Amino acid sequence: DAPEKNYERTMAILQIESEKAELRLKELEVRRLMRAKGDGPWFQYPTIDKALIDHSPKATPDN
Amino acid sequence: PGIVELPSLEDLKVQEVKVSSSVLKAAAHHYGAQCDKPNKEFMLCRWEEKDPRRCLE
Repeated sequence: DAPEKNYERTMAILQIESEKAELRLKELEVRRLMRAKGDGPWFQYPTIDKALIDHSPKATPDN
Repeated sequence: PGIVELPSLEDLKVQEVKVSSSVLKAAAHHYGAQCDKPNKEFMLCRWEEKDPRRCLE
């Protein structure tokens, strides 16, 4: 292979791997922030569905 | 937390219906026929306010 081919192929390889490395560091930072704060789509541990609540007038009024 | 607000003992004074339960149960059908409107105003206020302090009148 030519030095041109090896050179520019090395540049493409280095671009792809540097971009994957930056995305891995961002993935770690996103995971840390979403576990700490809990406002992302991840770490959403379930709560009680409020569709289960009965809203009818009950037997006694004070409720 | 906050202080609970209660009505005075003057606001809880009313002429009670001092009869027995058989006197009420004997009269209950005509009582439900005749005393409809204040009773249902009270029970509507009682299920909507959910507070016996807003229902004393």
